[PDB]
Amino acid sequence: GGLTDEAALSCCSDADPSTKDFLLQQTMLRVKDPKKSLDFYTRVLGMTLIQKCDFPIMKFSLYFLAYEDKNDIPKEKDEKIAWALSRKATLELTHNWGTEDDETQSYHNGNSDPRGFGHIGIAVPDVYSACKRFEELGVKFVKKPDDGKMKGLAFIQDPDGYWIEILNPNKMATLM
Amino acid sequence: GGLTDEAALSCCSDADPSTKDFLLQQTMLRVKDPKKSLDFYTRVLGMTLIQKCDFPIMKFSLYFLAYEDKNDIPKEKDEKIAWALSRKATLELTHNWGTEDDETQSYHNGNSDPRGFGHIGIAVPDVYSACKRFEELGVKFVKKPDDGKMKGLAFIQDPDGYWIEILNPNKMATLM
Ligand SMILES: COc1c(/C=C/C(=O)c2ccc(O)cc2)ccc(O)c1O
Ligand SMILES: COc1c(/C=C\C(=O)c2ccc(O)cc2)ccc(O)c1O
Ligand SMILES: [Zn+2]
Ligand SMILES: [Zn+2]
Repeated sequence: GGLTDEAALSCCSDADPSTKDFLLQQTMLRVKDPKKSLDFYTRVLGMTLIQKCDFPIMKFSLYFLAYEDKNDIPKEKDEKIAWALSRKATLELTHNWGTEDDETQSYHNGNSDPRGFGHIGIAVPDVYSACKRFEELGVKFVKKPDDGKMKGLAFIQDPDGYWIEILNPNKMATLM
Repeated sequence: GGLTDEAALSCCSDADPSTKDFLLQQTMLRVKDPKKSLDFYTRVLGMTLIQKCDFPIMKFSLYFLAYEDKNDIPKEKDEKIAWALSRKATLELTHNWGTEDDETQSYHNGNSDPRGFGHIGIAVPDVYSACKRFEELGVKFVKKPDDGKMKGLAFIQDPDGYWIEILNPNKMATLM
């Protein structure tokens, strides 16, 4: 039954100095329809589209979303790429051209065989106010705030059905 | 042929004030064996274990990793949960107890059918130096920096086989 705190921490090395400037920059998800996905992440969740890359040979596009003030995005192309790819906590959406037109195609959300990735998670000031608004907007839920044993935590789904955790960090010390 | 720049932006909404303090707090991956995972993410990648939660009735644990200075971790348990779950860009590792003693179980990395999730990525000052060190330490690679078309970009594998991009933001314009 799992590692104790002490045992887990025994498994943790200090950071080599060579890694001291490393940052966790992106999480990449493939999206069926980038129009729907852009609309959800910006209008529903209040992210900003900070960069778009197209690769006509490989027939895909990349869309980088972040919680960033659009007024901070550099105007010049090279500058813009360097800035967006050095932001922490970006969402990279990959659009393989032609999926949005293919009724037989969908992506897998990791939460059923074969499992792996589970979710991204958004910290909000208030899970119940955020979720009321998501409800007014027609968002699909996996788990409402008062559903289940883990009250005060929610899961919604994006247009591909990827799961997104809605957590309030300042309430969460009544859970462990 | 994928979206135009104009058509992409046209599907973007400004951020509703209800989202003004939202942040992208976590990516969750499921891990077969936390002992290997914690060693990798801390010793190899230089992350810090900032919080561990255990759920003995549901038989799992959560491990929160992040690029944070271990001297910023609050000393007190409840403040620590609130600080840790309000950090941007955490990796959340879920260990369902028992997987690590099951030769018939393995997690899927999302890069073979059925695809969805693709990878996380770490921005680094120096892709080649980082990956020389990874090689020294026995790390498994999907793509060495000089392999294939996209020179100067790498993908490594974690203990469960999740792909991790290794990029230098300031070469990603140049490397044309
Ligand atoms: C996906 O991450 C990247 C890529 C690379 C993207 C791909 O090669 C890709 C194409 C189709 C697919 O199904 C999955 C991946 C290229 C540059 C870059 O900065 C970056 O972050
Ligand atoms: C959702 O991840 C959490 C959880 C709880 C749940 C999971 O991580 C999860 C595990 C297995 C699965 O198949 C789906 C989801 C509980 C508290 C918390 O802060 C947090 O981030
Ligand atoms: Zn990427
Ligand atoms: Zn989570």
